Amino acid sequence: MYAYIDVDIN
Amino acid sequence: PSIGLVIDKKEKVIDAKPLNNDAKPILDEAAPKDMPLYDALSKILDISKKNGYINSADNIVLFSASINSGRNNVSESDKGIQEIISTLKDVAKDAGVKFEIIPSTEEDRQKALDQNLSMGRYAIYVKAVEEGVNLNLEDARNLSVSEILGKLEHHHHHH
Repeated sequence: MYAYIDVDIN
Repeated sequence: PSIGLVIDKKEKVIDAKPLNNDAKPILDEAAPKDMPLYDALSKILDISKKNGYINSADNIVLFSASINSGRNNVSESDKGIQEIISTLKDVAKDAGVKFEIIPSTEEDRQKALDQNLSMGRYAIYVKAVEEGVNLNLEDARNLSVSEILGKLEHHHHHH
């Protein structure tokens, strides 16, 4: 585990 | 689509979490698990425009990234998050989408999941709520990224 990328579309 | 891509020290997505139910069909077709950050993130964008969640004429994609310390060394994650940021925007250029990148904190990460939001949606929710833009968690569940950003543009009052 290193990074969390939370992506928001719409 | 609200997605969380959990990557490891080799930038590949070990597991993808849907923070919102509309992300599940996207992740299905994307299959970002065992996929490097560049292709994985590109899939999330690609699949969302194909499913009609965003249109290419106006697509602001929000990216928030937090380094949850599974790697640190001593001063790694400082420049490491920059390798993340540069990839987030590079994939946005790949897809031909507009972007807003708000780097998250680990504290912010656990607040996001507690609010039932992705860190992206939450990062800008917490911005807007400070700006004097009245957001409810239900409004954050429902309103689009372009709606939230547009409100910051016309009503900016805080740092």
